[PDB]
Amino acid sequence: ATEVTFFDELKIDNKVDIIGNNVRGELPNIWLQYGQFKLKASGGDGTYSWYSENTSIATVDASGKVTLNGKGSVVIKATSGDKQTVSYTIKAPSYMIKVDKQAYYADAMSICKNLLPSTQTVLSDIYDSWGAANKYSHYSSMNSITAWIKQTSSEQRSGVSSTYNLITQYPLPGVNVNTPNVYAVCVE
Repeated sequence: ATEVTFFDELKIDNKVDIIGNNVRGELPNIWLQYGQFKLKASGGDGTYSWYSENTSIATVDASGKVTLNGKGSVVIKATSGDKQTVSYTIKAPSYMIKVDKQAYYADAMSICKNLLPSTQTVLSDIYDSWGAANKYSHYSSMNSITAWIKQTSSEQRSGVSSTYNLITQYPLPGVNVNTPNVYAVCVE
């Protein structure tokens, strides 16, 4: 006959831990596909288990680390050992960035069905919200991710287009359309 413990009500912290930049704040409105973050649970008996109501949109492991997989809204549930369950909802993003294979500008256009990032900000804003792409499991191997930017009217005339690197923040204008080592990043 030992003594009993008492717990507070289970609560999922609204403050999210973004793996890429060590930021503790709400989930970014704009998404990097396969970006990751740690949901912080509290209360209960300290032991939790996580569940996704839709893997197509997002997945979650045993540590609370959530991986974004698709554009949309999904509910994540945390269950403490003492039989408490709490919901945390993921609001769909304004847009999400996808990284396909490397290609020339023209090909990248068709690949992304003409949904290449409209400006450098579309891409740089994602770095500000998530940080270096390779800090995430899905991109760990890569050291550089150069992405096409939608070429301006003048750029289309000269056969070039500027680029932005999702890891190095490196901007680069006047890149010939038929340049290798450039990823087709679809903005959806």
